[PDB]
Amino acid sequence: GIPKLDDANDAGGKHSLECTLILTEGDSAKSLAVSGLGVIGRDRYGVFPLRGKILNVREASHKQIMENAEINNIIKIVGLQYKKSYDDAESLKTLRYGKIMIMTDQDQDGSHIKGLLINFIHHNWPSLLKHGFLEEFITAKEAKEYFADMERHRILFRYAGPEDDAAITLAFSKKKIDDRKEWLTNFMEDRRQRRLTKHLTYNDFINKELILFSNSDNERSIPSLVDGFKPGQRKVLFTCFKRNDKREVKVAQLAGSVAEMSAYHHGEQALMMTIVNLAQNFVGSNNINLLQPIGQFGTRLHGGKDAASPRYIFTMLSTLARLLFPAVDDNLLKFLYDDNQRVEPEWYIPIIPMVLINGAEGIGTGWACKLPNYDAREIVNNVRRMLDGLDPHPMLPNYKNFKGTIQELGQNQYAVSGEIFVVDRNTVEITELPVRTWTQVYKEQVLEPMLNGTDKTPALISDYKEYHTDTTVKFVVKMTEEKLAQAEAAGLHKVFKLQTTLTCNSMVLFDHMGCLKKYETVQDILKEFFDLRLSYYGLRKEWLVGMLGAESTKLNNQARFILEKIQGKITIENRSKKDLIQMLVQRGYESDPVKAWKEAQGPDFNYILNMSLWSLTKEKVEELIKQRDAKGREVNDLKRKSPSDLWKEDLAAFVEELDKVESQERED
Amino acid sequence: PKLDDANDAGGKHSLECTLILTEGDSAKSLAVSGLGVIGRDRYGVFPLRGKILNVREASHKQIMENAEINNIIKIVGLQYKKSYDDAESLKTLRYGKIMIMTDQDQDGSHIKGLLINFIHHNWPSLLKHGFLEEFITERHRILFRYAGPEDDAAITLAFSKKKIDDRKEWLTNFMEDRRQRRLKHLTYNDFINKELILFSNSDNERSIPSLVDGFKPGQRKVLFTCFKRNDKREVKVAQLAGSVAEMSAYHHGEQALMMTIVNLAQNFVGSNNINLLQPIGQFGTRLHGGKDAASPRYIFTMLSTLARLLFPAVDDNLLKFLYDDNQRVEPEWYIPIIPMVLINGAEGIGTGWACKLPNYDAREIVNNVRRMLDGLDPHPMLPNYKNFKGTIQELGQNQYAVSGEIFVVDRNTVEITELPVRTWTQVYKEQVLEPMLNGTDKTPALISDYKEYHTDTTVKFVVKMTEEKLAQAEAAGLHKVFKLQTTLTCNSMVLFDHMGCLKKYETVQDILKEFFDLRLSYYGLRKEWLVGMLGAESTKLNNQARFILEKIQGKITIENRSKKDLIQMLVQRGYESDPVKAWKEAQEGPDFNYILNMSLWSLTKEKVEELIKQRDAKGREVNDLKRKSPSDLWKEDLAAFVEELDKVESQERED
DNA sequence: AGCCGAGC
DNA sequence: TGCAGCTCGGCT
DNA sequence: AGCCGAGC
DNA sequence: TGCAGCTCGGCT
Ligand SMILES: COc1cc(NS(C)(=O)=O)ccc1Nc1c2ccccc2nc2ccccc12
Ligand SMILES: COc1cc(NS(C)(=O)=O)ccc1Nc1c2ccccc2nc2ccccc12
Ligand SMILES: [Mg+2]
Ligand SMILES: [Mg+2]
Ligand SMILES: [Mg+2]
Ligand SMILES: [Mg+2]
Ligand SMILES: [Mg+2]
Ligand SMILES: [Mg+2]
Repeated sequence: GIPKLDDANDAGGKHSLECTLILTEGDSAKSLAVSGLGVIGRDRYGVFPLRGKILNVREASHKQIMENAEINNIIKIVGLQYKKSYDDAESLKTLRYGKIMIMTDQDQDGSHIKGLLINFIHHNWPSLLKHGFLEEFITAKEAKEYFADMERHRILFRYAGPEDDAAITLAFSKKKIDDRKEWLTNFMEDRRQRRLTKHLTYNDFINKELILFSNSDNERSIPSLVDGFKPGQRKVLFTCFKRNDKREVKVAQLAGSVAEMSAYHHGEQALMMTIVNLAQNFVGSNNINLLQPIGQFGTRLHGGKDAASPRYIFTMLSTLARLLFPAVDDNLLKFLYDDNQRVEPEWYIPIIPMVLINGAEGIGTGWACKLPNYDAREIVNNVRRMLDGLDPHPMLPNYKNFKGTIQELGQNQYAVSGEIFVVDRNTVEITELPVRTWTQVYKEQVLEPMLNGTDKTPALISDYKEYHTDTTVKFVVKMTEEKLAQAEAAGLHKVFKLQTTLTCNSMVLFDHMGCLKKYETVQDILKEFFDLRLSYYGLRKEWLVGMLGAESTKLNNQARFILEKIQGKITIENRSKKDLIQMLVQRGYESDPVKAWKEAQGPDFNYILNMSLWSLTKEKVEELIKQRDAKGREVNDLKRKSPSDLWKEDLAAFVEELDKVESQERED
Repeated sequence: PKLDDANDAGGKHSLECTLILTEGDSAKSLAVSGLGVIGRDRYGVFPLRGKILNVREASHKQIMENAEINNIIKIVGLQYKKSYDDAESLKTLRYGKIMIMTDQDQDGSHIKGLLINFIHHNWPSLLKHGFLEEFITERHRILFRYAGPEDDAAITLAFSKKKIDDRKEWLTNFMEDRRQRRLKHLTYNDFINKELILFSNSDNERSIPSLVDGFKPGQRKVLFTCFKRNDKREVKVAQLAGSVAEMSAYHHGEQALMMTIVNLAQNFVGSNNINLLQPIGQFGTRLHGGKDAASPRYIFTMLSTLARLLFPAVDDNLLKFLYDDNQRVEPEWYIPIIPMVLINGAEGIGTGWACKLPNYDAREIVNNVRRMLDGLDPHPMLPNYKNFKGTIQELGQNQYAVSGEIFVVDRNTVEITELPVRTWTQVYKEQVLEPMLNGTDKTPALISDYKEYHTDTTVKFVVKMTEEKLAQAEAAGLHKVFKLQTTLTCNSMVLFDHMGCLKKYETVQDILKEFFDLRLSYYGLRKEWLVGMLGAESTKLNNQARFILEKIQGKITIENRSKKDLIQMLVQRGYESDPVKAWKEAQEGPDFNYILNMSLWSLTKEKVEELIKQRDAKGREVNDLKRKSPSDLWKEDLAAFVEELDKVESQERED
């Protein structure tokens, strides 16, 4: 079921240079293109669908170029020849089509695909672009009307000088990473400032269109310092909070639900894989998985590649999630809008830097991000130290349930070791692989070549048996004692490849202001998170004091009303809204306190009059007095606490449950 | 599909080895996993990704090209025609046993049967040695045992094309024995008659629609979800499928929902006479009979305005909603105001029975329902397809001729302006006009040229011919020559009746009459329910009006009195315990909350006046309703539906 | 020989 | 019920 | 010569 | 982003 060409009738014959090959984004668009052309259109227009991102040929290997489906189909269809230059009219007589018309989604990923296509032709046949060989096109009845007016939707790329060569090269050469950081830096800065046509050159296309994809790539791929999330991830968590599921949801159904509630504009299978990623809890994945892995979500045996299909596995929130992201704090977040639907916030504000717990990592354009896992209790403890004006201890990466060793070689430089021990003089036991070394891989890339030997080396070991579980590693290895002697004389950890380095010189993240920023040490990250989170505890307090104050005023008025009613001092019986409103005002009743507070962020006495008739009864009077006083005491107790104290209460509540859950995990 | 061959497979311990066939990759994954380290020596795992070929009467070419069959043959080293009677013969096999490991559900069992069918047909001897076993979900290993000729009959009964009438009797008996009831080794015979029959039956339940609403359970779940969701904006189909799956506890692949949803939204000539979902996007055309629908991820839908008009919301109160795992789901059926099983032409393929019904005109059905409300006999009906421009005429009992349109323009030219229903434009072009133009290896060219002037929803061919050929064509009969006549035969109108029983209907009038009697009494039930409910509301309002009035005239006080004292006081003064709660109770101390929950606003002048007005309006509302007959209520509905039908259908002709 | 459609 | 290769940067 | 993951 | 072949009964 590979992609299928619908070849123009006149292709490869007398009228080849008059034929256009339409390259579309996916097969639906191919079907619609074909029906919009109709029978008369099929003469000079072919259609072939590209099913996703294609090879960057500029510095790909010869193998990749030879073996690539899309690249090679384009060549056969068009009749291109490597190394041929198309300078003359004469040279063009060997082509089956005279131009390619790119027809992709009018979105950023669409633009990326135009780029890769441009990159392709530019790298191999620049002499073609001089002839103007590339064009773009920017319900089946709607597709027919579009095509009858083809010329009005048809843009022609023009080559206009070396500035085009440089633009294309800037965007796609592996040698141009630093130029792209500069390019995008100028873009990003230029954009925060502003906050305060038949022909299209390649230069303009790169700098006015493709750059939008490049910036979007960064926005979806590089996590926020604040909550450790990428936008898709944040959309999943937002949906899960809103749904509040108390039994397991199938992952595919959760995916679709996230897509609806959060206005997710991409393929739901990306959402699915993301969900699987958030739930994983095997060694080297998440230190705290926010979703529960209910079913086969992958094991350390294959690094999670052995997860079952999203249609057959289930998940729900961890009991730790709302402890980490307290509900009350949602009141302080800037929620985003998409199509005037309210969606996920700009960022959540967790009580500890989640960006460090689960080890953010993404690859963008210009930058990429990698951070290892850090230990949660160790981070809780440093937040506590900072809350008391003490210095934070330095911190080593730490991966939950990892039995091995992480040693600091230098700044952002670590050696990571598994565990091997000598049992007898014929036997070693391997009980830990280094973090991110998966069991099957180690077995086939290390133990097998040791058993069988290679052409380069003779067999070092004699036998090995496996006694693993789903979550632990046990290899028993037999060796002649002469052989054991040598391996032991060399490094055991060395000979058996149980040492890997870990290097973190690209801790790139979006700061709370949404600016892309490079962090030298996790200390910087912790400090920047800390000032912000402390500040937001100030806000939570301001918000609560205001709110609870209004609720107290509200209750004072309500209680006063009831009491005066039963005492005969007011009557409302058979009196006009007009007379009642003014009567309340003159008796000094406050307009709705909670509404007036919410606004500040005629007089309204509905809060009083909407009360039920039960309110006047004996028990309901006593109860309202108790509520009024309770609420008064609530406001005051809270005015006395500091933001630090609030933070500490959260920390204590989180840790308590982290103990239960993790203790539970070690027995389940 | 990847095999994981057993380490000792094909060698000398071949017969000690066991090939585990699974239903799906995740299953093979879990099986390869759970085999442990030592399991790799003696056990192979190979996944089947779904229903396999029924080889018992398949063509030679089918058997020869089938991926699953031939993979299993290679892996086990089976050889056609080779008898495996003795010890010697068994040496060639690379495995000694096949262990079938399917889902523990009906479809699972069906795959088991297809596998049994396959081995039994080609190598019956192999089963006499006990070749096959299963893993139900070491004490999970069940062995299939051949115990005599009654096992050959049981397998043949389930899988032979020659045994449709026997399956009919088979399933009939099962259905009766279950209806009356509603008050380790394993022989093949017992497998077929105790396990496989469960699939056969629920295959019918999911494939053959109900008479009452013309839905199958999957369709019905879609509708249920759509009503609950109540969308005002379009929804992506793929997302709607998942939403349906979740809200109605659907236990199958969501891609099937997606196609079902698409099938319900289609409105091209030949599909639905009234599409209940809207086709927002490319959902298919008459050009390709819908096979040109785009992907479910890129098309959208929402309810048609006619949906709640055909399935009035108030009627939901009379339905029997089912339960799946503590969760309340769709009803056993909806009760529409006209028989939808006839409008949209229900059709489905089961085991033993199938169902085919053609479409009937909606207005003609409304008129017939009107005649019946008057005690007249319904006019006979003919199949009728919205926007079909041809002719459908009776040839006999449940047999019809369906004709397209062709006419001679001049002595060289004919126009074809309509194709028989269900003849798709592209197919007609490739399979008729092209051969007629180019000739074939067999037939000669008939025409000299043709040109197309189709719109998206109509058909227009202009054909050129020499005078000689045209005359010959007229002689033979134009409709016959250009294949513009189809017959339609309807001797398989099988449906589930309102009571759950599978039934054959000889005439559409019988379906109509049955549906009518049922819908009429549900209007009886709707009236009863409305009178009781509006009634209780009126009592409620009276009491509230009475309290508010007594309070205002100081004849009662609640101020500072205890809850015990208040309730007693209300009882003494003859106030009623919650009337609406009492009536909902009778649908199978004193509650006065409906009074004391009223707000203090209730005591103010304008609110006193307003409550008085509402009380009187409710009394009149009860009376206006008691004055209407079940029959009058039905007629109101039909009038409203028809008004909207005209509006909708007129806007389509304009768009 | 293949279409119709709800399942794998 | 499953599966079909790439992009982009850092680093190994 | 390939892994990490959010996209097509 | 797509695509891979079958069951089952009644007809054409
Ligand atoms: C037996 O069923 C299948 C076998 C294979 N194997 S192979 C070697 O041909 O590739 C592959 C797929 C299936 N089953 C299929 C489906 C199963 C579940 C849900 C949808 C399916 N859609 C299919 C579409 C075409 C072909 C097989 C499908
Ligand atoms: C260029 O992208 C694709 C090309 C093909 N063509 S071919 C001849 O190899 O079969 C096929 C698929 C793709 N794109 C893919 C995806 C696109 C969107 C969403 C998920 C995709 N998953 C893929 C998985 C494997 C291979 C290609 C995929
Ligand atoms: Mg797109
Ligand atoms: Mg992770
Ligand atoms: Mg199943
Ligand atoms: Mg239909
Ligand atoms: Mg690379
Ligand atoms: Mg058949």
